[PDB]
Amino acid sequence: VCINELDNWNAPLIMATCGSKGSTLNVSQMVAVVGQQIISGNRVPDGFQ
Amino acid sequence: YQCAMGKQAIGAIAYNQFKRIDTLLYLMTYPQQPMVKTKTIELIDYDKLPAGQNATVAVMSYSGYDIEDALVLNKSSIDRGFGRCETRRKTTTVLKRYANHTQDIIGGMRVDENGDPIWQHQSLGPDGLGEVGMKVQSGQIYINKSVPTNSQTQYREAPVIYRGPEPSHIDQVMMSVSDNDQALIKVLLRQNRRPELGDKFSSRHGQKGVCGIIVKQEDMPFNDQGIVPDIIMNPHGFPSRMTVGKMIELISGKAGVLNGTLEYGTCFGGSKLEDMSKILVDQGFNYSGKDMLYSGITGECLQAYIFFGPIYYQKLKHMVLDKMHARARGPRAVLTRQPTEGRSRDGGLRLGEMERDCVIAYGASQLLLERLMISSDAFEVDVCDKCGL
Amino acid sequence: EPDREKIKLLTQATSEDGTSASFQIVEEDHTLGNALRYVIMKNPDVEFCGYSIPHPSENLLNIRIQTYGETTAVDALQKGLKDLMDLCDVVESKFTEKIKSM
Amino acid sequence: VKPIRGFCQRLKGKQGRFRGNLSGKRVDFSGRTVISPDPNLSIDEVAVPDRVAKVLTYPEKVTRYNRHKLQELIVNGPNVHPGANYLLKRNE
Amino acid sequence: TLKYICAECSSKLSLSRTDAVRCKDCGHRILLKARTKRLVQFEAR
Amino acid sequence: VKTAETGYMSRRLMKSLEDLSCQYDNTVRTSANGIVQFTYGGDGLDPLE
Amino acid sequence: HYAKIRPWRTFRLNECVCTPYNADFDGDEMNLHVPQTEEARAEAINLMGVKNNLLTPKSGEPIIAATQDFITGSYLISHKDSFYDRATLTQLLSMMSDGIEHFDIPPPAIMKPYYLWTGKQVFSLLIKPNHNSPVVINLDAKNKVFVPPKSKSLPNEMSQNDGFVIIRGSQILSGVMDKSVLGDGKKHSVFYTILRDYGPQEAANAMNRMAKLCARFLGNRGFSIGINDVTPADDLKQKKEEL
Amino acid sequence: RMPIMLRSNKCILYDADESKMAKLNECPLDPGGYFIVNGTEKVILVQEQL
Amino acid sequence: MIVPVRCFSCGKVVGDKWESYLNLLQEDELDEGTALSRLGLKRYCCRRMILTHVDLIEKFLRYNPLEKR
Amino acid sequence: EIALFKYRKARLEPGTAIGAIGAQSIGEPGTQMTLKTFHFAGVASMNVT
Amino acid sequence: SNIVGIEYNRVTNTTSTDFPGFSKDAENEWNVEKFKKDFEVNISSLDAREANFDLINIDTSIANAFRRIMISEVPSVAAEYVYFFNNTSVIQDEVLAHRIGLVPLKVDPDMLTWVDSNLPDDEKFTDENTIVLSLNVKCTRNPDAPKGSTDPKELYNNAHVYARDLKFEPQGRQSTTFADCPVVPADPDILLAKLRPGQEISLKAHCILGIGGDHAKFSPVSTASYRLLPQINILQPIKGESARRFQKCFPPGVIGIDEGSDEAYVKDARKDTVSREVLRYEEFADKVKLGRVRNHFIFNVESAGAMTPEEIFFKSVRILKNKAEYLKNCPITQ
RNA sequence: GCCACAGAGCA
Ligand SMILES: [Mg+2]
Ligand SMILES: [Zn+2]
Ligand SMILES: [Zn+2]
Ligand SMILES: [Zn+2]
Repeated sequence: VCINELDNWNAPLIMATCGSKGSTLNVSQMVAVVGQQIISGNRVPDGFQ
Repeated sequence: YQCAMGKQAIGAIAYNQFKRIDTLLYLMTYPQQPMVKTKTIELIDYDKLPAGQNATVAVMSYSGYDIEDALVLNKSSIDRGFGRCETRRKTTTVLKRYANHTQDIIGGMRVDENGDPIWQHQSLGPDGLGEVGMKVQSGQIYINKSVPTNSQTQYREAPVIYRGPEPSHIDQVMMSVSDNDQALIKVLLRQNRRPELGDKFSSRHGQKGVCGIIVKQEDMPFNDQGIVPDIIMNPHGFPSRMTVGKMIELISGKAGVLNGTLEYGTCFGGSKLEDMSKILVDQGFNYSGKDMLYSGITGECLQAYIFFGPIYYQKLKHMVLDKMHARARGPRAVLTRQPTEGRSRDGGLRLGEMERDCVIAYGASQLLLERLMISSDAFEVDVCDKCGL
Repeated sequence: EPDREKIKLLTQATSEDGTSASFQIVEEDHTLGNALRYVIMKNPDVEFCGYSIPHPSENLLNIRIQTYGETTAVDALQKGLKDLMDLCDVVESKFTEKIKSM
Repeated sequence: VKPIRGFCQRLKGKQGRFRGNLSGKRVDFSGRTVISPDPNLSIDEVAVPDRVAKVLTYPEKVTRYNRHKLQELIVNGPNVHPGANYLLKRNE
Repeated sequence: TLKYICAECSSKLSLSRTDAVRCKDCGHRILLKARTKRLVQFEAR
Repeated sequence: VKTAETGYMSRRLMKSLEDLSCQYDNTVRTSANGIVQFTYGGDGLDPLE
Repeated sequence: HYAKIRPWRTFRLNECVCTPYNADFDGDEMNLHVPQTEEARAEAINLMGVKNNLLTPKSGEPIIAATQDFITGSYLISHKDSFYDRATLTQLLSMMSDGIEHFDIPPPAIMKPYYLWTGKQVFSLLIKPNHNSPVVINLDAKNKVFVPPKSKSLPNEMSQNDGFVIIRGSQILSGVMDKSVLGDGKKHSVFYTILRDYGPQEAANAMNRMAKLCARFLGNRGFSIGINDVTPADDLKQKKEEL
Repeated sequence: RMPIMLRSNKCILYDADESKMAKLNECPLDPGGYFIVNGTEKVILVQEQL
Repeated sequence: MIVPVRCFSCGKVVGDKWESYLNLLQEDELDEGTALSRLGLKRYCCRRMILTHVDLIEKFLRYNPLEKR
Repeated sequence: EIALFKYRKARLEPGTAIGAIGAQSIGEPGTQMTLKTFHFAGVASMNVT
Repeated sequence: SNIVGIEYNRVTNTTSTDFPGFSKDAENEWNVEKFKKDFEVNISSLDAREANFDLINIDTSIANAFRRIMISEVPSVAAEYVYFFNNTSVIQDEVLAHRIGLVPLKVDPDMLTWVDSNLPDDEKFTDENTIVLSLNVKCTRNPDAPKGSTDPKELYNNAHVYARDLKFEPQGRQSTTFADCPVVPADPDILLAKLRPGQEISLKAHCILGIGGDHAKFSPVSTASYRLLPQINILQPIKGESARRFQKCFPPGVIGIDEGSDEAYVKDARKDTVSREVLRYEEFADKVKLGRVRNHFIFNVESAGAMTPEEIFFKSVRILKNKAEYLKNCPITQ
C-alpha cells in the first residue's frame, strides 16, 4: 500500500527502481511499518522469566 | 558505528589542555556546540568541551567525487577555519646517571665559521634544548643528548632528530627531576593541519567519509541569500542505511538557528517535527527543509529541490598525513634479510598467501617470481651437485 | 611577446578542412567557458559548441566547436570572443549610466 | 615462565618460516595510502601522489631508443618529479 | 639571561652550570623554557 | 565472526586446488601429471567466456 | 593499472573499479606494488589489467560496470520525460568526451514545435559517437522493475515504465538504463555486449564516457533526498493502523 | 604506598571548587576515576564474572 | 576556542559581533533569536557562527603560566 | 560465423590455473552469505543447515 | 517561454532557449543592437557596504560569470606574512596569523602592484607591493580596579587585542601616497586575541593583494549572489476566508486583499521567498501558478569594506571583457 | 633493541 502511493520523483523510489542503492523493503521500513524482528530464525527470546 | 566513532572525534580535551604534555593530542581550533542537542549532552557537559563543527550541508550529487561515502568540501570554508586542527606530540629523554659516576649531557651548539648555527642545529638553542616557537624540519635536532662512551670522559653524540613528512613547531620545553634524582626533559611539538583529500569526517549518525574533492566557493551551488554549503553529501547513503534521524537533525537545526534556540534531539522524545516545520514556514523557508539552489557552474536553477541545512560534523583522528607510506629500498631484517615491518621502521608491505594465490589464479609466473624473490630476498648461493648441500 | 602557450589547437581532434576543431585554453574555467558556449551557440553556422574541464587539478579548458561548411571553427571562436566583448561593453555602459543617473 | 623459541616454534604458525617468510613475505617498492574517488580517470588508471612517485622507482636500462629521455631525467634530479634517484653503471 | 619559568610561582629565573633544576623563590621542581627572541615567520593561510 | 571461518575455508580450498591446470591436450591434470578431469566440465568450456 | 601522477596525497581510482576491490571511500587504504622487471610488467598489464578483467571468473558476469550515482544519473538522462535542445545536447556530449571526440548529431525526435533530443539519443551517441566508430551493438533486455503490458499478446517493449530496453544498430529504441543494463551481475548489459563483440578497449571507452557524463551531469541537474520523500501521506496512517 | 584514585576521598581534588582546580592545574570537568602510575594515567576496567 | 573572524559558508565578518551579542543578552535581556537579528545576521550560516560558539578562551586563560593563580 | 567464432573462443585456454579459479569462486561467495534459517519444504521443525 | 515553472516536486524549464537551432524560425541570432535595446539595469539600493540591483534581459551564463568573477577573480588586499616577536598568548602563532590574515583591510587595490613570486625574499617586497601593519599589545594588571569586579575589562588593561590595534607603518613613498587614505581595518571591533597579565603580542604583518581563488581572505565580497524575480499568477479569483489562508502561505508583504472585491492579488513579488507552501494545499491547486523570470536577476552584492560593491561589479565586467580580449589577441598554436 | 600486552583502522 505504501509503495503504490508514493509520487514520482521520489528519491528512494527512484534509487530502488534503478537498483543503484536500496530496495523496496528499505523504503517500506522508512515510510511504513518496520516489521517483525527475527533473531536466530525465531522471534525475540524470553530474556526474563 | 557512531558510538565507535564518537571517541575518535577531534576536539577540546580539557580546560588545561595547553598545560598538559601528552604523547598524542589532537585539538580543534574552532569547536562549536551542536544545534540539535540531547539531555545526555547537557548532563555530561559535552557542550562545554565540544568536538565538531556545524556545517551547512546540501544533500545532493554534486560530482563523481562524492560516490561511496566520499564528501565534497568547500575550499573557501577550509580557508576560513573549517576543520582546522593541531597535533601535539611529546618526546621525552632521561639523563640517567650510570654506576661509573658518569651522566649524560645536553649542552652543545656547533657554530660554523661565520658565526651561525649549522642546519642541523638551527633551532637548538644555547642550552642544547630546542627553542620554543621555532620551526623544526626533518633532520634537525631539538634535544642534543650525549652519552659517555665508557658507560676526562669522552661523550658520543646520540641526538634526538626530528623525522617527519611535515615541519613542526616546538611548543613547550620542560625540565624536571624524577624521583630517583635523574634529569627528565620533555619537548612538546605542535603542527597545524588543515583538511585535505583523505581526511575522515563523521556526521554523528555513522556516515563516515573521506574528502574526495575540495572545490572553490564559486563552483558550489547557492540559494537566494547566497549561502554556500561547506560539505556536500551524496543522497545515496540514506536509503540503504535508513538514517531518518539525520534528516530530522537537519530540519531541527535549521529551525533552531532561524528561531535562535538550540534544539533537542533526545531519544524517545525531543523536538517534534511539526513545530520545526511551522518555524520554517514562518521564516519563509520550505517546511521540509528543501531549498531551491542555483548551480555555481552553469548558473541555472537545479531541476530538483535540494535538502539544505546545518548538520553537526566530527573530524576524526584518521588523517592521510599519518597513513601514507612508501618504501622502495630500505632497512632489512638481520635474520630473514627481508624488509622490516611498519612505516615507523620504513618497512614494506606484505604479499601474503591470499595475494600470492590470486596471482597464481591469474597465471603470472614471472610476476610472482619478481615479487617474491627479486624484490624481497634474492640470494646467490653455491650448491653442490653431488651431496646436494 | 605574444603568449604562445595560452590557446592551442589540438590536431588529433580537429578536422581536415577546419570545420570541426578543439581548442585547449590554459588558466581558464567555467566563468569563460559558459559565456563562450552561450555566445558561440548563437552563431547560425555553429552546430556544436561545448566546453569541458578534464580535471579540477589542472587549470585547463577544452572547447570543441563544430560548424557547417560555411565558416571554420577558428572564425566562430573569434566572432564569439568579439561578441562577448561587445556584450560586456553594453553591460558596462548601461551600469555606469544608471549609477551616474542616481 | 615464557617458553623458549625452538626450531619447531620458528617453523610453525603464521609467524614462522613457511607462512611468514616463504609463502608470503615483505616486498620492496610498495606503498600504502588511503583511497579517494576520481571519475575523470580512465578505468585502467590509478592516480599516485607526487610524493609517492618520487620514492617508488623503476629501473630502466639505457637503450638506443631512450638515451635522451634518461639523460633528461638524470639532469632533472631526485627532487623534480620527472627525474631519477639512482644510477648503476654497466661495469660497476 | 632570563630564560626559564617556574610552573607554580611564575617567576623568571636562570640556571648556571652548578645550579640544580629547581626554582629559587620556592621548592617547585618543574621549569618551563621561555619563548625564544628570534624572529619566527608564518604564512596567514 | 564469519570472516574467520571464510578465510580458513578459502585457505584450505586453495591449498587443495592450486596445483591443477588445463594442459595442451585439453585434460585437467595435477602437478604430478595425473588426470582429475579428461575434459573440463564434460565440455571444455570456460565459465568466463 | 596505469599510473597517473596527481598532487593530492591519496590514491585515486575510478568508481567503476571499486566493486571488484569491495572498496568504499570511508577510510579504506590500498597497496601499490611496482614491478621491477619487463617480464613482470608485461604479464601484469596483459593478464591482470582492468580492461582484460571486466568479467568475474565466478560466473562470467561483468564486475566492472556502473555503480551508484552513475546508474541514477543515467536513469535520469534516459527517463522518458527528458528532452534536450541542441545547446544542452552539445554540452552533454562535450561533458562525456572532454572536448576531444567528434560527434555526429542525429536528427531530433521532435521537430515541429521545437527541436528536442531525448536522453536515449544521448546514450546512443555515448555508445557510438560518430560514423567512424565501429561499435554496433544489438540487445534486448529487461530492467530491474518490469511491469508487464496490459495485454499478453503485446510484446515486452510495449510495457509500462519502460521496462524493456531494445538497442538496434547503436540506437536505443525503448527502455531506461539501470543496473540491469549498465550495472554488474547481468550478461545482457551494454558494456558486456561491447566487450564481447568489439573487444575490451571499446567497453573501457564507453565506461569512461558514461562515468564522465554522470559525474558532470547530476551536479547541474540536481538530485536530493529529503524528509518529504520519507513522510507518509494522511491516508496511509489509517490503512496501516486498521491493518 | 597505595596509589590513590583521583577525586576519591583520599585525593587532593575531593570536593574542591573551580578556583582550587585552577590552582592545582587540574580541569574541573575531568571525570576522574584513574590512577597516575609513572606519569601514565591508567583505568581499571569493570569486569563481568559469574 | 575564540570566535571566528569570518563566517565559514559565505564570508561575513562575525568576529566583531561577539561582544555586542553578549551585551545584548546580558544588559538588554533580549532573547537569543532577536539579538542575532539586531546585529545584522540574517543568513542562518552567520547565525550559527555565534549561536553555536563555545567561548573556551576564558576557561583556558584560567591556567596562565606567567602569573600565582 | 558469429556462433562458431563464439564457440571456439569459449574453450578453456591451455595453461589456465582452473583449480585456483574454482577455489576462489567457491570461497568468495562464503563472505557474502549472511545468516538465514531455512526449512525443508513447509515443515517448520526440521531446520536443515 | 522564459518562466521557470515551480511545481510541488520538480522545477521545470530551467535551460535558456534563445539561440538558432531551437526552432525552424532560426531566430534569436546574436545582434548587439537588440541586446542593447533589451538589456536594462535598475538600482534599488546603493549603500557603502551593500548594493542591490536588477539586471533585466541578460543570459544566465553572463550573470553567473559576473558572480564568479566577483567571488574569486577581483583582487583585494589581505595580510599574507606575519613575523612574530614574543607571542606569549595562549592562542597559537598559526591561529593568530590566520586570524590577522582574515581581517579585511580598507586599501584600494589599484594602489598596489602584484608581487613577483620567483624573486628572492630579500627583494620580493617593495614599497609598491606591500603594506606593513604593526601590532604591539602588553597586558598588565590594573591597580585602580574595583574590589569585587569580575569583568576582564576592569581587572586588566589590555585583556582584549582588537583589530584597531593593527597600526599602519608607512614605508618609503607610502608616506606620501597613503597620506589622505591611511590603512585601517574595515571592522575595527574584530576580537583578535584575549590576554592576561604577563602576556604580550608583538608582530609585523606584510600585506599583499591576491585573488579569492587562491585564498578566501582575498575575496572582496561578504556575499555576491543573484536570485530570479518570482512571479505568482492567480489563475482564478480567490475570495473570502480562503484568501486569508492564501495570504498566510506567503510573506506578509507579498499578497494582499482588495477592500472592494475581497479578492487576493499580488502586491510585491520581490519579497516572495519561494517557500512553495501554497502548493501543499489541494484547495489552491489549479488556482495559483508559481515561477521565476529566467532573465531577471536580482544581484545583492555585499562588500567586505575594502571598496564599494558597484566598483566590484564594474571590475568584474572589466575582467570578463579583458579575458575575452586577451583570448582574441592570442595566436593559436598547433 | 627484543619480547609479550593493550587499543585502533577497513569490510
Ligand atoms: Mg570502508
Ligand atoms: Zn658436496
Ligand atoms: Zn617557583
Ligand atoms: Zn554566513
